[PDB]
Amino acid sequence: EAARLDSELKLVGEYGLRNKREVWRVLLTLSKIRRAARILLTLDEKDPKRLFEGNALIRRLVRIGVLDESRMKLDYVLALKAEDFLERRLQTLVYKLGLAKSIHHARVLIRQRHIRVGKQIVNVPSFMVRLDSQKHIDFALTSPFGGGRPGRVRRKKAK
Amino acid sequence: HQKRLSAPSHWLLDKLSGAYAPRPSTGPHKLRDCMPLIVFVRNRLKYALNYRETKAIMMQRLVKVDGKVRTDITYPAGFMDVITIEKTGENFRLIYDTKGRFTVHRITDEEAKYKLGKVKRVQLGRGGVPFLVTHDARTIRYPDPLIKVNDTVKIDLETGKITDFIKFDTGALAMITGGRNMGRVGVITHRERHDGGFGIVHLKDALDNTFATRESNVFVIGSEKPWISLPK
Amino acid sequence: VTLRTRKFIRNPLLSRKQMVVDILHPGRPNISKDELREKLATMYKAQKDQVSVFGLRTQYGGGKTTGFALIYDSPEALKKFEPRYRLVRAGL
Amino acid sequence: SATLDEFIADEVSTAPIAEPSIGTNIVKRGRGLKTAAERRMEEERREYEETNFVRLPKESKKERAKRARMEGRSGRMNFGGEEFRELGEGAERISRLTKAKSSGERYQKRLKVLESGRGTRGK
Amino acid sequence: TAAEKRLRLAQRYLEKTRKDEYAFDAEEIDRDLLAERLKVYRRLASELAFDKATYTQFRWNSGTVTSVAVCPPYAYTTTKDGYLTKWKLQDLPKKRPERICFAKADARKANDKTYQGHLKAPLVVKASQDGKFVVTGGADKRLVVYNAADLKPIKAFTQHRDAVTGLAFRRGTNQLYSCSKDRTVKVWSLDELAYVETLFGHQDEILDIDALGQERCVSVGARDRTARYWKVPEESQLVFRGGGEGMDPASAAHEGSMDRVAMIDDDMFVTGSDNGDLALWSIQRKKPLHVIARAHGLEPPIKLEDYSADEIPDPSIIPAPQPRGITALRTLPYSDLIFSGSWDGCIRVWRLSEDKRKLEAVGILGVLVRGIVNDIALFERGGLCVVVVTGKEMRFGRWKYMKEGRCGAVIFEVPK
RNA sequence: CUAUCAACUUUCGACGGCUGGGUAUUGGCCAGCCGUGGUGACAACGGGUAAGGGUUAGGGCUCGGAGAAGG
RNA sequence: UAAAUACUGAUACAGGGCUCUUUCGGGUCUUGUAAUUGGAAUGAGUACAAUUUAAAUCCCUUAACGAGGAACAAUUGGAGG
Repeated sequence: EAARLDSELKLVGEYGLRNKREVWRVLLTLSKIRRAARILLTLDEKDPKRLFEGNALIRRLVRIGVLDESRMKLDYVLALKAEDFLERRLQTLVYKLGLAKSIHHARVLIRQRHIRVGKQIVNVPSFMVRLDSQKHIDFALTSPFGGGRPGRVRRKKAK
Repeated sequence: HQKRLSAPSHWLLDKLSGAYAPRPSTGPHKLRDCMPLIVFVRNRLKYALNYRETKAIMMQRLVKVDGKVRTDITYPAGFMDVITIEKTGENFRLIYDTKGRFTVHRITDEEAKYKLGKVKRVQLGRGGVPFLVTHDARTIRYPDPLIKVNDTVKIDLETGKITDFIKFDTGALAMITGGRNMGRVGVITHRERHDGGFGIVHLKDALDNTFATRESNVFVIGSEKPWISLPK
Repeated sequence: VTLRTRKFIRNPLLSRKQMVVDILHPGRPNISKDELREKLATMYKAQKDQVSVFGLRTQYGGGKTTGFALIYDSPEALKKFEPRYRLVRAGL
Repeated sequence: SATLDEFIADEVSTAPIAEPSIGTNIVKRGRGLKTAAERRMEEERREYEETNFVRLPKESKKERAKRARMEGRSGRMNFGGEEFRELGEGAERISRLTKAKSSGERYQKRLKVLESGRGTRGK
Repeated sequence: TAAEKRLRLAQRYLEKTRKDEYAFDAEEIDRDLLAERLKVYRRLASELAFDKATYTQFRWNSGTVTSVAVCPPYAYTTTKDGYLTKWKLQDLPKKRPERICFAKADARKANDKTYQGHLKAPLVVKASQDGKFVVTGGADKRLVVYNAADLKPIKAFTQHRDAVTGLAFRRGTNQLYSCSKDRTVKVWSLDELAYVETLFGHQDEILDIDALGQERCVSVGARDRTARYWKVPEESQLVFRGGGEGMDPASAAHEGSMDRVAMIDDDMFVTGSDNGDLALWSIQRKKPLHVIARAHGLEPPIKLEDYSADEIPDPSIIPAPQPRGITALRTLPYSDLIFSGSWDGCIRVWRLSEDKRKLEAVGILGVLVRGIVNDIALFERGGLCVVVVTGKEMRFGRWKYMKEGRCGAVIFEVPK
């Protein structure tokens, strides 16, 4: 349908994704989380199952940084979306932190091993960066934007 | 050649020693009430790494078990066998814990010299002589004439003679070595006969838990008198 | 080339000193365990011939490398207490 | 009791929980994160290689057949650093635990308002 | 009410989980066999006479002096003109130090290679207790370290990415912990002059770090309100989040940043936050052990003659004054001494309780030392000399310039 | 599981007891002598062939007849 | 299961590009080009070693090479001029 095609094209364009399999992957994990939230809303308030399982779900989503720290209700967990998940991806986080000029530049950098998340370099652009780990995204020490060797085209030109 | 899970739960093996486990060779103590010397050396103490290293320890006269040199690797050493290593100058003793597993205890020569062994049976041997059989299958010729069944004996271990004995008593503290309440150091406070098989004792700990264990599974350790050093 | 020894165990009945070794080459390639046998002569006051090194897995991202080192009291004690494959890898 | 044990450690018990330095629980250049259960296992494998310091075979074909089949019969998923457990029998124990865990000054005012004739009338 | 219901059910589960003279332990006795197979506490809070402290409030030709280290005969100052001056202190059996040497940042040779040393002004300095290494870090993105005697630069580490803000030694060892402005902290092995490990995890820029004899750290970051306790060998952390909470009510400010830190022993430390909060924190607990509020009082309300440009100055409108926060905070290791200095003109000293679970006041020490107290350094004669480093502004930025105050190292000692 | 299985065993003794033989030993296990049994509508017997136990949050884990071409 | 087959500028020149209900009609305002040039980034592969291991391999470390299309050569289907 044209609505599905235009929606998936807006996702693939707005966040520099490769195909629609990544969109369907995110929509599947989002539907799993939202199904768990609906099943926890089935029960009444102050049931211990709903209390502890909903607190676990909300603390998990706030810790992985999707759900905002302001709103912490299970209705907002139902109101979650795939734009929030693709915003929590690593590639859009490199683009928004401004190490790269565009989202396709960010995917290129993460593929050819320039950025690192915390200590180790990250080869995958779909790395779900958590909220505590959002700040420690920077260029690695072996990268010419970080330091070390001046690099490849630089070496061929400076010879 | 049993598997690591089919090995009993009281000589411990981690996720490390392969899927298989050594079987104890036939000897004084039983099969399911046993710690082999290889599990004592390289799986409990970790003075060794491999089977060949354990063999290179055992074959030279460096490990003595109950005061005699034990050469073969899977020699059974179940309960209260003093294990003297002279190059390290240590003597270990095997006791249990409150959960039901084997425990090792480091000690020197003064408590290493004697063994507290529970009498299995008294009889008249050949030559018209009374003899005494312990749980270590030690038979002592010409014993003291009051040492009856279920009494324990301080064996000399340099000559093997009797030195002292502790009587089966309601009011003497005891150690459990079997059953569903295994390894619980407490005091024998009651004993019920049940003639016709399988009599019991009722026993409480130091802090008021009564339970009924069988007179086979009991083991007398001392009235107060901890003649072996239970670990503090 | 920076060395630290953790978990040094005596083992007199097997007559060999057992060390967990954490070596670090930052910026270098790997450590060449025969040259590490040469290095573990003056650190623990021994001959090179009575040292055997195994284990020796390099940590992620260079630098740290965890090896296991055994120093025997004599080369003949090494000869009678070492495995055949470690003796071949050492060269005796 | 899985969701209940994490509520005590983070909200109830006043003891700080060890957090890893950020890049350490990344498996293969980002291909997975090590969940706090899978990380605690990884020290247990490592803490067994300094005791008698013999090396290990990095899994085998018979363990990988088992543990990767455990994903086939479980509803767990690891969206980020955390685990997201299914709401089946793990949710019923939370109800199943909590049910066994739950198992002469007046007279003076009346005489003090019966003495005074009256205050007034309706305004 | 859902939260208190969850608290009730969790406490019930704790009671259920909770629901032995001859008790033994096979695995614990095995750990005992393996371990057998393989810093004194003082209490001198009352043994000193703070009202009888002898002070030298001197100054010299400098912009603003920032930090000091205590090599036991020496002293090491850093000034924003770009000087690091190694100095000799005094003994009693003449009250001003004699400067022996200094080194100046040369920004002309930023292009020129093989020049270890600073390009810009340094910000922090530390000295090894051996007396052979002195390390200093600045905002020139590099941390240099060299010989204490001839003061000639031997190593210029460029591993940090923004700036070096905090710097600390392990006591008795040449292991170095340098926490930076790119929210990281790098531990160095200075015996071989080599970087060993980095440590991430801080949310905002890291303002201070303290160390003790073991291989640990405690580092405070600014606006995340977080002190992280650092287990360096296993590379792990422990988070301690402050969230701090007849006078005007709007003047009570919450914990904005968390500026300074001081490890007093192995089990507890103290943090100083720029809303004037001084909080004792224990490692066994997730909360503050004891927080004391406005540790240097409120600021004076600013004058009407500067706040409003009117022919009538009316006091009907004037904003509520804010607390003068802690600018410097130090301790003696394994002692009961909490030295806290703000821009109030006085240097306060606090102590621990007898149960060491509370902070208590012992009074103002100079009973002024005007300016903004940039730094505190402590030394024991055998009876302690403390130098206090003050200037016209703060350490890292020219936010609050003060025409009052002097660019002075102020050396005072308590003899008892 | 079944009464479209009510009689079954004595049809290689079916139940005893005595005596021996043989077995590592007890024993109708086998041989001599005699006695009258034994089971069954509370489900024997016959028929159908589709041949679990322990470890307990859970899943997991553990244990489980005939032939060597034919007598 | 994860994701390569490219990222980013400047200049020159053209004046059209796109859309629709309603169509010899309406709507919107920056888009191109097989144009000319410049930067960097590099992993597939090649690969000295050391390490791993019974001996090898993989993994982790790793010096040196390794991108301009006419290539280090993206496919499978459908519709139309």
